[PDB]
Amino acid sequence: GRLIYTAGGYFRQSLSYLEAYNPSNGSWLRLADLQVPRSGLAGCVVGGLLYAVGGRNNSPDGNTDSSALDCYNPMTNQWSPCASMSVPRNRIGVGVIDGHIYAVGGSHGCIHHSSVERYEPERDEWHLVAPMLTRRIGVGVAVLNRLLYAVGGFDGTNRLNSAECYYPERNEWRMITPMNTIRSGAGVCVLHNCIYAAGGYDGQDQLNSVERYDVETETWTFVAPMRHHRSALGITVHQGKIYVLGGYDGHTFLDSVECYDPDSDTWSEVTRMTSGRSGVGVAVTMEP
Ligand SMILES: CCC[C@@H]1CCCCN1C(=O)c1cccc(-c2cccc(-n3ncc(C(=O)O)c3[C@@H]3C[C@H]3c3cn(C)nn3)c2)c1
Ligand SMILES: [Cl-]
Repeated sequence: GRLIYTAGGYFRQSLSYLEAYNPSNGSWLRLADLQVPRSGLAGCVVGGLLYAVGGRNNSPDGNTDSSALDCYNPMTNQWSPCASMSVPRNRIGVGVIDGHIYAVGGSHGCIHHSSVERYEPERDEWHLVAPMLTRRIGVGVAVLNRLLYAVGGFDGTNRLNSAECYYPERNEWRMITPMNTIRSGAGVCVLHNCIYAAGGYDGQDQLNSVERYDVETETWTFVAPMRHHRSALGITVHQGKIYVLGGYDGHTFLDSVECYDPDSDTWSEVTRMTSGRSGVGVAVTMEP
């Protein structure tokens, strides 16, 4: 059985929680806290290990952007530090290709990064790769057919509908078709042949809309909207369904977890997180 792991997040201050949800029975398990509270991070998995990447510790005693990479082993219930990134990256996006972690964009104070770097677990080393064509924080990242996509975000001045693709063997970014909606702090994932962008902030409102990019047609199509408007949501895929976790709706730090069934084009409520929060990192791996 595989669990949906939610790491960190924000309610009043940045959080250290690691909790795991089991779709097979509705249960939540609280696991070992992150060593350092963080929101605006990303989660990913490589080799059955959960990684927490970037973020920011928003705390009453100071706000510190994170260049940290930390590894959680479900077999031991222990977090271990890895090599830090070249730069702090709050409101980060990440994607995994060929067992390597790409860290994309994010902020360091008023610096909005276009830079991108790649982590190799076997060497515990980060190396920079070609930068994006656009500065993006709150960037959605996903991987399809061993290509890396950076979707929407905030460039320092404007929220973006634009998106771009990284071609690893050319070390090159190229724009793709823009979304039909400006989205910053959306949830972005892959399902089947499509990149999905769910929710986010358009500069005026938190969004419930959802659209998907078919790489074969190079077009974006809206699907059913989520039941809750949400920015700074966590998103992942478990057994062919998209799950979205928490976020912010202009009013509440959501505990809502919803899931999308692509065959029925429907969202449904599945569970509540143990407490409302935004800016989590989420990924899926084996039970502890
Ligand atoms: C730190 C509290 C303030 C924060 C931002 C305003 C709404 C409340 N709050 C959060 O709950 C929160 C906390 C921690 C992290 C994140 C977090 C995570 C990942 C991406 C982003 N991100 N990257 C770009 C943008 C943007 O503004 O363009 C965003 C903000 C989410 C977008 C938003 C703005 N507003 C009014 N509502 N939503 C933010 C959020
Ligand atoms: Cl923040």
